[PDB]
Amino acid sequence: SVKSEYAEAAAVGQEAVAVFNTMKAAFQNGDKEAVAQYLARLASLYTRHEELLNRILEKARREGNKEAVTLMNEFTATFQTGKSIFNAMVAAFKNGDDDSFESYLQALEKVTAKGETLADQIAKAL
Ligand SMILES: FC(F)(F)c1ccc(OC2CCNCC2)nc1
Repeated sequence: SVKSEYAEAAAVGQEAVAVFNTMKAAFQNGDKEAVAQYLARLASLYTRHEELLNRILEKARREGNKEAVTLMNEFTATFQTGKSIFNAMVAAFKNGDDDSFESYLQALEKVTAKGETLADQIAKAL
């Protein structure tokens, strides 16, 4: 069901969180080789998450579930903000700009934190 597909998507999201918090430790420790690998892993987790979220939204639309569609439109919009910040973080790492990397890191944590009450609302609406 769309609800079990949302539980898979949620698990993928939490994996990226787990990996994101590990990457943050490695960055603070200056282990740049680890950071590079974690950033590649996060790219693959987000790209997967985003595809799943689109399939949930499209299914909610086909089912006529107007409340779930509303919430998923808002949630996917916030997802694209996090993805843009993530991409900027990756660029800062390539460029050797630790000041920007720290800044983006904190921004992505706040964007992710804000979007959590909505994430729980979607689970209940599907
Ligand atoms: F890269 C993401 F996976 F999106 C990512 C980035 C940050 C993040 O932060 C967690 C950890 C504390 N801030 C809010 C939730 N959770 C996920």
